[PDB]
Amino acid sequence: GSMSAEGYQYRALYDYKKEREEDIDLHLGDILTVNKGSLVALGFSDGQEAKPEEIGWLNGYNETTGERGDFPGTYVEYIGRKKISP
Repeated sequence: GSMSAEGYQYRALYDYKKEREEDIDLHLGDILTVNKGSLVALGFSDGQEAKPEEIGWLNGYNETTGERGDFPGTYVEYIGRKKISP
């Protein structure tokens, strides 16, 4: 209805394979989505949500594969956000 994303999004940069049961399979064009106003999803309290370069592990889900797990903040690229960061 709002005609917008249901949280913050990221875009995969390179194909990564999962080596841990805690991680999931990552491919190209695969966009990840997180929460919208509960950054405590990660236990974070900065409010940055834009420079994965310093962020360690991000937890989200890949709608394309309906999968859910954790991924590093170096193989993806922050792209889009809700109005929580003017």
